[PDB]
Amino acid sequence: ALRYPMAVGLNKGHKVTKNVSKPRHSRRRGRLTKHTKFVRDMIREVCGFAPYERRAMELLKVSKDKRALKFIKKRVGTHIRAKRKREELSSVLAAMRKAAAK
Amino acid sequence: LKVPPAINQFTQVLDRQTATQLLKLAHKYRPETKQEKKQRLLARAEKKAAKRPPVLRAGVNTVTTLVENKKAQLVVIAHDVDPIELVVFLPALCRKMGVPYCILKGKARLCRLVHRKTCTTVAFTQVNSEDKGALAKLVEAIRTNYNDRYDEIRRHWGGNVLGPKSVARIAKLEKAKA
Amino acid sequence: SRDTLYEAVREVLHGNQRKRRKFLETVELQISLKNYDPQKDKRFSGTVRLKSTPRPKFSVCVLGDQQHCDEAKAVDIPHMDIEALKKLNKNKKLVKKLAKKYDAFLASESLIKQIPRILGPGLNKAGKFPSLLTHNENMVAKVDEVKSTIKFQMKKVLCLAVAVGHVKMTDDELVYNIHLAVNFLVSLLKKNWQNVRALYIKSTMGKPQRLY
Amino acid sequence: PIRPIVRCPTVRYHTKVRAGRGFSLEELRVAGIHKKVARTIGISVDPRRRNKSTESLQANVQRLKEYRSKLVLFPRKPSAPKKGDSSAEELKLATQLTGPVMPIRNVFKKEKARVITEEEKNFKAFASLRMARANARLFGIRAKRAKEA
Amino acid sequence: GAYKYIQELWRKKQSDVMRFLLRVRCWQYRQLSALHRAPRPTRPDKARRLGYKAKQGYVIYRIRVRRGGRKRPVPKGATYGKPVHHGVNQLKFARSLQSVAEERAGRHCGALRVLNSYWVGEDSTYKFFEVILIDPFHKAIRRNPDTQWITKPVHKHREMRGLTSAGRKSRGLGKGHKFHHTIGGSRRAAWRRRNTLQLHRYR
RNA sequence: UAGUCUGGCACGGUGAAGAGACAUGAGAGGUGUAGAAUAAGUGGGAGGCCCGGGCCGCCGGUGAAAUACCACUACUCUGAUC
RNA sequence: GGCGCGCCGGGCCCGGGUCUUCCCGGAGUCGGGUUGCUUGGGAAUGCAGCCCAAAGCGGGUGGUAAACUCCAUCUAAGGCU
RNA sequence: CAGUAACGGCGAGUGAACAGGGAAGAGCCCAGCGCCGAAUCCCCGCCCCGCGGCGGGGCGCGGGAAAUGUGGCGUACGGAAG
Repeated sequence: ALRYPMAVGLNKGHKVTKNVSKPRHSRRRGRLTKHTKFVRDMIREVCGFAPYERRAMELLKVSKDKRALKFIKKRVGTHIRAKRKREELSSVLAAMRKAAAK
Repeated sequence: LKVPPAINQFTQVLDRQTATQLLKLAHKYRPETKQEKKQRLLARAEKKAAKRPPVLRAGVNTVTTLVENKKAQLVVIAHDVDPIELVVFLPALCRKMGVPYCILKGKARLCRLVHRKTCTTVAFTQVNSEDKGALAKLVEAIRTNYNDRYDEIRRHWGGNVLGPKSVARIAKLEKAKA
Repeated sequence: SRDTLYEAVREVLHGNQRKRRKFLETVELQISLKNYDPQKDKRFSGTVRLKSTPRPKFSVCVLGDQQHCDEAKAVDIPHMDIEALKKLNKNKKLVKKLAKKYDAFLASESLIKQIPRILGPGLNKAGKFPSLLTHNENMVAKVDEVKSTIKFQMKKVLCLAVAVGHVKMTDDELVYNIHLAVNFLVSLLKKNWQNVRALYIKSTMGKPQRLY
Repeated sequence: PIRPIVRCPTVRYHTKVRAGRGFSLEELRVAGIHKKVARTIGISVDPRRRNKSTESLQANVQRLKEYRSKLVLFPRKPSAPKKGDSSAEELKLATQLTGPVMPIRNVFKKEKARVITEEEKNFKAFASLRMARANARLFGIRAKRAKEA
Repeated sequence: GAYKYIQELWRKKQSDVMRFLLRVRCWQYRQLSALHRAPRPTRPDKARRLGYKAKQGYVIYRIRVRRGGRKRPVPKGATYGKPVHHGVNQLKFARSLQSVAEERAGRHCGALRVLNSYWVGEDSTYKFFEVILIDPFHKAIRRNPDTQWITKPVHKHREMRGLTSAGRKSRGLGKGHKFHHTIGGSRRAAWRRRNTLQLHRYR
């Protein structure tokens, strides 16, 4: 049959052939490059960790993972940051275990 | 106070015998004085109106950028930088990138190599063919001293020494039970 | 349920400086765990699908009323009649003789049932379960189930270990001997909470190599 | 300067056309004017405008081709001309322009009386609306139950 | 470039290095006066960002400001009002302690112009801020065509009219749906417009 | 509501005497009938080892896996700490 | 006072289109908890004190608190006009 | 827009914004990342024109600032080199 472009439903609104471009150079901000990855991993080695990072790390050596999230969350603030923080701390701890055997 | 090894590592300074040999080598590859520059511009006109030498790379930014680039043969650091955050990391950089480094006493002494007051860091980027051997016998005795002791340096807390009359009270209490 | 994930699904490579071998071998994977209860209703089973030529070794067998007498006596089908397997189950308790001479069977096509009385079913609690894939693509139709999905048994060691590859199948083809294996280690993964601790991607002759 | 053609947002108004702020850089690019020359020869430039559609683009490219044809350009030193300038014929006939340059009027298409097709009369436009409404509403849990199924 | 290292090294404040450095510096800073001069910036890298150059005419003052909130200065803690305005203890000052440090630096050094301020350590009863001040009549600044915006009289006492960065943060202005109470110039301009009755001559 | 009393967090450190840890390198370590044998066991395994023979074996003999043949993690004592 | 021809002084000796090859950023700050004020802003619009305090395929916003998930839209904590 | 969405012993009262039409219309710069021998800036002393907004030129192994980073290139609309 014939189907008219309607203003309500799933595929609503005025049909137009859309041109897709590159995004602007503003959209790429907060992307890790090799040179600035280097600097963070150097000053990790110089400094170390915060007394709340070490406490959440020695929670994850004993494998109280839910309590590690709950602790990192009540310290840092919200869920998504505490999720990303634990996912990083566990990868630091797994790299230590890669150094444990060799 | 219980001083951390990143700060404390600047109190393990290069010995007097080596530091004299180092400043004797450093004294030949000076940057030109601001009055030395003009007599080089006197020597322009003989082709114009009618091939650049090795110096010490001065400052922290323009030594840091040629430690990361594999362009430093030996990096000299002053032990007494006024805010220490400027220089704390260059031990780590030079070790990781495989640059031999030494720590000297006196940024005033290291700034008298250049023609200013103070200069925190001073690097050897290149030297000449006849002065290769002096740089070679320096890097030997410096790289065995600093870069290879680095797992030792990193775990070494300075300070935590009580006053002499608090120590002398402890020693009296110690021989009072013997 | 999922304790581990992969993105650097690599680092098998440093192999030739380890393995300087000539003779019959088969490389196997050691992959140690923690937190399993061997006393409870906690199960851990499955058969993890590698279609890329791993090697078990056993007492062979091959079933079926196929074109078997032509095709399947290349590697010797010793086709005993399904009515001459009545001994295997009735010579179980009154007799004391291990009457197998067999450790690996078939699951045939051209017949759509195996034997629906108590001789086909009969293999349900003997281990060595007739399961395999030979039917009507007819690609290899025999050695597919040696070159098969890799089998493990959960017991009183609360550990997983399983074969990966043959002294064959170069290191760009034996990186692919875990690729459709570690994704089924997060797929059919039950309430055995925080299992994995060691992922030792092993070349048998050399050093314990770890991939965590 | 010359302002570009721009659709009003928000369904109430999007059947109209305004004067926009300035010509997008990807309209200048495909029209072949530099973004730092455009402003000096009297073309408004917006560095914020995105181009979702190619008709919104192509209208504003043909806008600049008409403008660059209409534009008379004087010599930077009036006694000695340069290449990209106009002829002395046009320079003496050049005049101050009154009101908005190449003004933006809002024209609609002309649809001739056609014979209504046997299907066109047959189409149930109300039922189509009502069943498009329910397909939009219930779709989410229709996918959920089909996933659980 | 070292400044990238010093930037990231100053972000790891609860490290071994920084928790020591901030402690021995916060010691040192208590043993001088409340408003005194530094010969160079504590944080060279941070002053770089906030608009300092290392030429003559750039001055750094180091101001300590007493921590805590603001209590209502009424005799014998008794406000003569309705129970709403019985607030004495738990009131808070609408400007920040960083902006207070800016306005003391500015008020003292009346002939200089407050550019920016940055945190250099805090205590239990004190916060310490190093404020950048510029001499507008020095020819180094006065003959440089990109820093002679401060040599106009419009930028007299920027800290006190609240044009500085810590000052601006108190006014509650910016673009969008959250800053609808400072449309126009500022909080007052918005109030004035919306309460000004516009009696047209024709009506 | 000022004030006062009380609890928590921050400035706020260092040390010795007295537990569970775990990071972490170890050594002891296991008894179901039943088999000739105190089965901590999986992916192996008819084979590999030391002076060419042996070696431990094979089969059955107990049971859904079984003793020689790379290495691992765990559990109950023990045990050193930058 | 203002402007243009030109005499005349000084400086500056400087463009674009396309591929290949590098680089990319503001921290006791965002953010969260609580308290007080403020708002048309309602499980909290803005501002502030104290405690906790980040990330980089991030972060902010998407007028109802929260989890999972696509999508849109900007690039905060430096400055002039 | 609008006495509207919203706040309010949801009482008395309080109360914006987007879209749209105009008035006006204008855009930019650092730090950072990096390369250019600090290529950058302030001030004294002598000479000449000549400045009731103290400026241009010559001259000086005259003095200082500054590698704890001055100037040139360059900033999210991408930038730089070949």
